[PDB]
Amino acid sequence: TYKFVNMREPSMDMKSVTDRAAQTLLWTELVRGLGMTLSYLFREPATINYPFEKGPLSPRFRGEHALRRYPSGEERCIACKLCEAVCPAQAITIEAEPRADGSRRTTRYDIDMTKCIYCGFCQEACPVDAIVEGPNFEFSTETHEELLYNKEKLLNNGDKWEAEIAANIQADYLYR
Amino acid sequence: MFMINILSLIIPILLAVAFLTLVERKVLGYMQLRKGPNVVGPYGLLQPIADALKLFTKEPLRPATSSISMFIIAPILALSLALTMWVPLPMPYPLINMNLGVLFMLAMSSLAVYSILWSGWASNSKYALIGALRAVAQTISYEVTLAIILLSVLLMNGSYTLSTLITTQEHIWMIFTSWPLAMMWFISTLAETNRAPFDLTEGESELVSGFNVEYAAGPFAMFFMAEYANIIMMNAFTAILFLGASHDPHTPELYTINFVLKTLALTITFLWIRASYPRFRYDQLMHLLWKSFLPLTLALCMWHISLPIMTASIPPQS
Amino acid sequence: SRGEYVVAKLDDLVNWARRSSLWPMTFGLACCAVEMMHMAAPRYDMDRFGVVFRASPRQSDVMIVAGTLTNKMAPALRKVYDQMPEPRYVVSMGSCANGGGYYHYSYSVVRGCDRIVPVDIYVPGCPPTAEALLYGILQLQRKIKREKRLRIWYRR
Amino acid sequence: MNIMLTLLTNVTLASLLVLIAFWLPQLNAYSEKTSPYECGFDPMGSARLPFSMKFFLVAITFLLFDLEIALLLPLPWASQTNNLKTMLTMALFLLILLAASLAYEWTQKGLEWAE
Amino acid sequence: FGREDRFLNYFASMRWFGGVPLISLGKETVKQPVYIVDVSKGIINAIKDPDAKGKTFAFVGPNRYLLFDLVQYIFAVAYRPFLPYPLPHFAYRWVGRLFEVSPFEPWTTRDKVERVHMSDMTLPHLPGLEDLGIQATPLELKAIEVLRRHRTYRWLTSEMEDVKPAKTVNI
Amino acid sequence: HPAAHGVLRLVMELSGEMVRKCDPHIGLLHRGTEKLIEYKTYLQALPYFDRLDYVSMMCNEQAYSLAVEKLLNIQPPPRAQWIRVLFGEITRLLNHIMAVTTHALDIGAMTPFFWMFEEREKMFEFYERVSGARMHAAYIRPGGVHQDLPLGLLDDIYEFSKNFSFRIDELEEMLTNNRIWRNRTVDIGVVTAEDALNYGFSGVMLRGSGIQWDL
Amino acid sequence: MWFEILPGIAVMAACLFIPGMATAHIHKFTNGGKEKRVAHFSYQWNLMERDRRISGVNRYHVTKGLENID
Amino acid sequence: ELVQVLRRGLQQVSGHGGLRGYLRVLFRANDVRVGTLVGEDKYGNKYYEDNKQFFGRHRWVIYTTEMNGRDTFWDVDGSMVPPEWHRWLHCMTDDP
Ligand SMILES: CCCCCCCCCCCCCCCCC[C@@H](O)O[C@H](CO[C@H](O)CCCCCCCCCCCCCCC)COP(=O)(O)OCC[N+](C)(C)C
Ligand SMILES: CCCCCCCCCCCCCCCCC[C@@H](O)O[C@H](CO[C@H](O)CCCCCCCCCCCCCCC)COP(=O)(O)OCC[N+](C)(C)C
Ligand SMILES: CCCCCCCC/C=C\CCCCCCCC(=O)O[C@H](COC(=O)CCCCCCC/C=C/CCCCCCCC)COP(=O)(O)OCCN
Ligand SMILES: COC1=C(OC)C(=O)C(CC=C(C)C)=C(C)C1=O
Ligand SMILES: COC1=C(OC)C(=O)C(CC=C(C)C)=C(C)C1=O
Ligand code: SF4
Ligand code: SF4
Ligand code: SF4
Repeated sequence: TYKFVNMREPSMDMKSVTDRAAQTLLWTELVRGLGMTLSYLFREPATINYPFEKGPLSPRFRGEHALRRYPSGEERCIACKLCEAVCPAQAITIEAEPRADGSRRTTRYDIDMTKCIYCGFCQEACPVDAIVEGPNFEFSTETHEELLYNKEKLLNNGDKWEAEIAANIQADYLYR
Repeated sequence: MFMINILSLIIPILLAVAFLTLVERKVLGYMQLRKGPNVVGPYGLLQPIADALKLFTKEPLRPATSSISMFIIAPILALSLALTMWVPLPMPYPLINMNLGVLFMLAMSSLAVYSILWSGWASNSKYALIGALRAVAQTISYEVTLAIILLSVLLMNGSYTLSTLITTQEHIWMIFTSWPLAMMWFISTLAETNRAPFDLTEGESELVSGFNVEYAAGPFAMFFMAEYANIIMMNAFTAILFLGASHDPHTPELYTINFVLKTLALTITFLWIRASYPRFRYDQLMHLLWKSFLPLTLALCMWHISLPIMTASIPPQS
Repeated sequence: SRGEYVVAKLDDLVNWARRSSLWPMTFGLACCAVEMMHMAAPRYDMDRFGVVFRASPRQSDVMIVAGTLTNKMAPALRKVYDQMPEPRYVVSMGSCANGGGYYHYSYSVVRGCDRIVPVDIYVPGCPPTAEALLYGILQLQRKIKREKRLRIWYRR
Repeated sequence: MNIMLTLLTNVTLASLLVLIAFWLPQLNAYSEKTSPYECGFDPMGSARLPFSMKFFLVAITFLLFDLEIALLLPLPWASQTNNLKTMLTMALFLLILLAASLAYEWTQKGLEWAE
Repeated sequence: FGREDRFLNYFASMRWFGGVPLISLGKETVKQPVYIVDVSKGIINAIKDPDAKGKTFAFVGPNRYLLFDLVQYIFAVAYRPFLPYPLPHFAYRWVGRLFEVSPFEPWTTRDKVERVHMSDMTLPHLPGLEDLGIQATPLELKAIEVLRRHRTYRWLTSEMEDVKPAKTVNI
Repeated sequence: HPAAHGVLRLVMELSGEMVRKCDPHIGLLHRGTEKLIEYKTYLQALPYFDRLDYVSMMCNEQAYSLAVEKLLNIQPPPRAQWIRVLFGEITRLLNHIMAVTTHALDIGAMTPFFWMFEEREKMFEFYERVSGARMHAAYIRPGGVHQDLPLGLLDDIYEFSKNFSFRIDELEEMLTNNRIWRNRTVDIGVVTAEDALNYGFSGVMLRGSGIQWDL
Repeated sequence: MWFEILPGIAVMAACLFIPGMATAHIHKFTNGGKEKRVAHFSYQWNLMERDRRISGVNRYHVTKGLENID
Repeated sequence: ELVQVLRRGLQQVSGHGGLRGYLRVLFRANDVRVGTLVGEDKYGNKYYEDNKQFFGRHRWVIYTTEMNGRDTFWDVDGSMVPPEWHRWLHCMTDDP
């Protein structure tokens, strides 16, 4: 099923011919375009007052990464390296060894944020919800080296944003 | 005392140009569902000052391949000519009273094109050259018909003196007698000031910055000021020529207020037109001005020569 | 001292004028330029901050590297950076311009635009949201508020 | 005298603006910065090479049509003569001749640009 | 001498005035300029050389030039008209003093005039660039990269082997 | 160049302003995507298709997912396919807004761009609510879709759709009957049906010449 | 909004008011307060010159009425 | 109905505590709308809502003048919002 976009034929009577002559000589369609711009002039604009007003986001939004803890304070990450395996940009570097108490924990957990594509695959792959993309998106830096995160930076981000990260997870885990 | 008058003319015009930049930005923003400048200063009232201070504290570049003398002369000519074209305008009294004011505006405006011509040539770059030849073509398009329209309109004034236009329209606006000529004159002034839809010389989508692409900082700023002063001046000329304010010799302030309101309305119409339309192709502008405007202008010139004689309505002051 | 006060006030005035009138080049490379356009769109209206795109490098103050920089493109980017009159600023937008991103290990991609030009601000994301780019622009403004050119000249 | 003073004042103000623009800011000129702009790549030829004019015929016609403007400008004063029948015949004769020249060039494809 | 140098560039700047004022017409001054990259490489090599602990080096170019010939060559490479005229030492010193009052970087100083018209010492008892593995670059191979910026548009494309190297007072 | 639509070195041969030859130089955005894909798993290669055509992301995801599903001999569930077609049509609207408004901007009409990019912003909000990312969601996957819709998304999609036609009408009032627009567009870049077929054209580039084809 | 565009328009209007009012006031101040004379033709210039000669203060604006003819 | 708009403007002036507060909120935030106070941070940020505005302008924050160590009378940024108010302010939840 198809339709034509430009397959019409104008009328050839005196009335319509004079109508088209008046359109040519008196600029009616140009007046209509001016009228549309004038109409837009008197509407309320769509601009928000950033940074005092913010754009709407959702609980699924993918932001700056963080490492999470159990309610007791023990880390969730167990150095399974699934996030490192699945990362499409090879942005995660991990080293691990038995902790002094025998726990399976990391000694290196680095994310190159200038390599990351922010796809969120790492948090899907994680089996204990240790690595997440948190809601923060305002973390521009003045140097390149400030965007190469190590384990201390990610743990600090987790401790800093947990109050919001946990609420965001509570709102979406039933879709996961 | 005369130098005080020159300064009282030229400084407020520059301030009006500076704030016309902001007014244009805000009008375009609100016609585009946004706001425009509203941060630096209450309602963007300090934005023009910031723009000027940023431009005049920025490094000016002299191109390696460019002719330096013409490269520097062109913006000086532009700004000085834009300032000079204001002195014969009666508001209701002119700064310089001439017998032939209209011919003075014609000559000075036709001299103003050499600013673009020489800046584009002296830049010695390809986009600047293309802008300059577009300027040549645009002048060839609009000049003859502009002059004939002026003659046809002034055939009811009786002279070329700008102040006589006030007494000619003492009872009725001249737009009720020559509205087709008013329409053609309005389009001609849009083309003469390189304004959309006839902003061919800059050609932003097509030619990057066009004729002034090489220019930066303070020299660049002078070109912008000259163009906007020309906008305001041409709209003031149109208001005087077609919408004549009534002048009380014991209260010129009323005339000044009314005339300023009319020219502001015409300038806002210029901004509206820019916000509303796409750009012409520069051969299409020449075809419009030579195949549609020119024959009608010749016919209307014949009509406006004949009409005062037929009706015994010839103006005074041979 | 009187001279210190005068140079401090003049530095404040010049810095305010520079940061309130920031004209970026009309220049984009890849995906990130779509978010740049959305930052120019009505909802965010970068023009309301005094930020106006200008096509010519001679009339631009900031370069936003928005997209992947390839080896074929690097000389052109460097060339249009050199033709910007000073003072000039560079903002690196997106993972690709920051350090290569998804194409960091390719044979034809520059691993970060900061190998070619000096960078003032790095905006993370793939792509960063228009709000994040606005945050980075305002951060660059705050950085311009902090420079001491006339005070350092006076201290010489 | 007044117009000469006005011209001098305007030219002086523009010149002073140029002088301030060139002597106030800090200049850092080097060869790459001052090279010609062609969208980031070096130009092939020179900008001083011949640039074809496709509307050359219309430009010559502009020279002739411009001089008929000088013939028509004194018309406001010519309307004050006693023999209005001779003057009106001559004003229309000139304008008809000018319309005939436009009609001739139009029909001979003189207004079309060269390809 | 180099792209950002105050040597070759300094001479080029003098053309705006008209003539080039030289003390004794530059016929009693001998210069041995050295390329910037040679100096930087020599410093880098002295860092990596274990024998250069307490040594003292003299980095000089391969050729010695009279000041008149050096300035004539500089003006020839930039394709500018060369107008040398002799200025007495006191007059030049007076001129230098006037320029010095600039609160910004002075165009010239009394000290600059003194050092410009002073012959370069010969210290054959000190080790040089060649003792760090560096073959010094002559001015005739690197002058164009500094002086092409000082040409007009008419001479911008002229090649390096066109400007006929100057005479060196060697040995 | 503002009208270069990104990174294009179009070397042009001109007599006056007439064009004698166009020589498009490309590769200024060649990132070596196909080799990189050769170094990843099928799930890992999926985000590359977002960044191929960054104005139509989910459509590229759908094409790649259909190819992988065909090679796997599996079938997505019906709800996944309905979601895929819904978001493919939303993506088509996004792409057509971009194309038309930027074409008008090149030609010199700036206002419709601003009018329509607000609708683009709302559709970006739909993208983010379904996937967490405004433009490179990576939602459509070879087995279906990554996640189900949130509980109130269909209502907002309906609210957007019941009003989008008036925005289209305003754009049309600005452009369709304008004589300047018609002067700049009518009889420009005419291509015959046979030449379009031979040169390998597709989509609107075929349909504008009368060819009745649509996949 | 649209009424926030108004302050810029008001500033422009105030700027554009200045030339006309300043010219009118300066004309009045330098011509005895009575609207500076216009001389488009030689006859008006001759009248102005005659006025200047009989004023006695070398200024055309000062006017001698019936009290100057005894 | 013009008088209604003018009176609305005068009550906007009055609702910011007078001319001083009106000018402070006009020069700090470039906005003089009056909303309903939702709560206050321990850092000094205040939060307002006005459901009659369209989506995106119905919530906002007036930033504090002094955070940990720096004077933020003029220099403010979105990163001064704590995570809980961050979640409320970006409309990721309905509950403050
Ligand atoms: C005579 C002609 C030549 C000289 C022309 C001079 C033009 C007049 C100068 C204009 C003065 C106005 C500039 C000051 C307005 C700034 C307003 C205020 O906000 O500035 C604050 C403080 O301002 C600066 O600290 C100091 C600015 C002024 C410096 C001292 C004034 C010097 C005047 C001297 C004039 C003499 C000129 C030289 C003559 C040769 C910083 O806030 P800001 O970051 O913006 O906004 C944050 C954005 N928010 C609000 C949305 C969150
Ligand atoms: C709006 C239009 C009207 C406004 C009215 C004012 C117009 C002002 C005039 C236009 C010039 C404004 C520029 C202001 C900056 C100064 C520029 C120059 O004159 O200063 C130096 C001039 O000095 C010279 O270099 C040498 C010093 C003085 C030369 C000696 C000549 C003999 C004079 C006698 C001095 C003895 C004491 C003086 C008191 C009696 C040049 O230094 P230079 O680095 O190159 O140029 C860059 C300037 N930077 C550093 C700010 C970026
Ligand atoms: C009783 C005796 C009376 C004698 C007769 C008097 C009545 C005569 C009635 C006819 C007068 C008509 C005058 C109109 C002049 C131009 C008409 C025209 O045809 O021009 C258009 C072109 O005109 C335009 O389109 C304008 C282009 C630029 C548009 C820019 C924005 C539009 C302007 C907005 C409103 C302007 C208001 C003007 C007056 C302002 C106040 C001074 C032709 O172009 P095409 O349609 O492509 O066809 C030509 C080849 N077939
Ligand atoms: C209207 O002003 C603007 C431009 O100038 C024509 C642009 O180029 C752009 C960039 C988009 C084009 C296609 C380069 C934007 C976003 C814009 O707002
Ligand atoms: C969608 O197509 C694109 C353009 O046309 C609208 C662009 O202008 C640009 C870049 C230029 C502007 C300044 C965004 C890019 C990267 C692009 O992808
Ligand atoms: S979001 Fe994607 S690219 Fe970034 S670290 Fe996680 S898996 Fe790697
Ligand atoms: S963050 Fe999660 S997926 Fe990655 S190593 Fe730790 S437990 Fe495994
Ligand atoms: S960083 Fe991501 S969004 Fe930006 S250009 Fe690269 S792939 Fe595209």
